[PDB]
Amino acid sequence: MTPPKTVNFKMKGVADAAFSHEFHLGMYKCNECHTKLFAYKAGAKRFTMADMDKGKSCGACHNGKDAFSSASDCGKCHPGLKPAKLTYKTSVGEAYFDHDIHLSMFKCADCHTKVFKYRKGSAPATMADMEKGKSCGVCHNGKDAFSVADDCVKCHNM
Ligand code: HEC
Ligand code: HEC
Ligand code: HEC
Ligand code: HEC
Ligand code: HEC
Ligand code: HEC
Repeated sequence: MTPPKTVNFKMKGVADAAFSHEFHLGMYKCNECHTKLFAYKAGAKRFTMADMDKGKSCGACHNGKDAFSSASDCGKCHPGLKPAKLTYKTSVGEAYFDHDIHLSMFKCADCHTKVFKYRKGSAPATMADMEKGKSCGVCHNGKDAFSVADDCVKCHNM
C-alpha cells in the first residue's frame, strides 16, 4: 500500500488545482484533516474559493495566519494560474510585462480582476487607451507610477 497520492481538482472553465499529501504530511497526521476538513471517501463536496475564505476546505489553514492566504498566490495551488513574464506583439515591436517585479509591490487582487483577467490578450489596449487610464495606464499615469507618455524603452524593445 502506498501513501495517499497527490490530489487533482478538476474544474471546468477553471485551471485545475493540486494538493500534495506528501508535503502536508511533513507537518500533519491524518486526523488533523480527516474527516472534519475532508472525507476519506470518493464522495465529492466541491468547494469554492469563497467557502475557503469562510474557513472551509484549504481555507481552514490558508488564512494568512496558519498558512498563506488562499485569497492570493493562485499559482501556488493552481499550476495554470502561475504569474509569468508576458510578451506582447505590437505594431512597433515587442512590449513586455514582468509579474515578478510588480509582485514585490502588489498582490494578485490589486490587478485581478478589476483591471486584468487571468488571461493574456483578453482586452487589448492602445497607448491612447492607457493615457486615458486604461490597462497599465490605471497606475502608469505619471502621478502614481511613471507615465506611459514617454520613455517607451521602459516597456518596449523598439
Ligand atoms: C490536510 C492537510 C490533509 C492531511 C494531513 C491528510 N489528507 Fe488526505 N486528503 C486531503 C485532501 C485535501 C484531500 C482531497 C479531498 C477532495 O475533496 O478530493 C484528501 C484526500 C484523501 C484520500 C482520497 C479519498 C477520496 O477522495 O476518495 C485519502 C484516501 C486520504 N486523503 C488519506 C489520507 C491519509 C491516510 C492521511 C494520513 C497519512 C491523509 N490523507 C492526511 C487532505 C489531507
Ligand atoms: C490553495 C490554497 C489555493 C489557492 C491559494 C487558490 N485556490 Fe482556487 N481552488 C483550490 C482548490 C483545491 C479548488 C477546488 C476545491 C474543491 O472543493 O473542488 C479551487 C477552486 C477554485 C475555483 C472554482 C470554484 C470557485 O470558487 O469559483 C476557482 C474559480 C479558483 N479556485 C480560482 C482561484 C484564484 C483566482 C485564486 C487566487 C486569487 C485561487 N483560486 C487561489 C485551491 C486554491
Ligand atoms: C492545515 C491542516 C492545512 C490544510 C487543511 C491545507 N494546508 Fe496547505 N499548507 C499548510 C501549511 C502549514 C503550509 C506551510 C506554510 C505555508 O504557508 O507555505 C501549507 C503550504 C501549502 C502550499 C505551499 C507549499 C510550499 O511549497 O511552500 C501549497 C501549494 C498548499 N499548502 C496547498 C494546499 C491546498 C491546495 C489545500 C486544500 C486542498 C491545502 N494546502 C490544505 C497547511 C494546510
Ligand atoms: C498588476 C500589477 C498585476 C499583478 C499584481 C498580478 N498580475 Fe497577473 N497579469 C497582469 C497583466 C497585465 C496580465 C495580462 C492580462 C491581459 O489582458 O493580457 C496578467 C495575466 C496573468 C495571467 C495569465 C498569463 C500568465 O501570466 O500566465 C495569470 C495566470 C496571472 N496574471 C496570474 C497572477 C497571479 C496569480 C498574481 C499574484 C500572485 C498576479 N497575476 C498578479 C497584471 C498583474
Ligand atoms: C509600459 C508602461 C509602456 C510604456 C511606457 C509604453 N508602452 Fe506602448 N505598449 C505597452 C504594452 C504592454 C502594449 C500592448 C498592450 C496591449 O493591450 O496589447 C503596448 C502597445 C503599444 C502599441 C500598440 C497598440 C497601439 O497603441 O496602437 C504601440 C504602437 C506602442 N505601445 C507604442 C508606444 C510608444 C511610442 C511609447 C512611448 C511614447 C509607449 N508605447 C510606451 C506598454 C507601454
Ligand atoms: C498599478 C497596480 C500598476 C499596474 C496595473 C502596472 N504597473 Fe508597472 N509598475 C507599477 C509600479 C508602482 C511600479 C514601480 C515603479 C514606479 O513607477 O513607482 C511599476 C514598475 C514597472 C516597470 C519597471 C520599472 C523599473 O523598475 O525600472 C515597468 C517596465 C512596468 N511597471 C510596466 C508595466 C506594464 C507594461 C504594465 C501593463 C501591462 C504595468 N506595468 C501595469 C504599477 C503598476
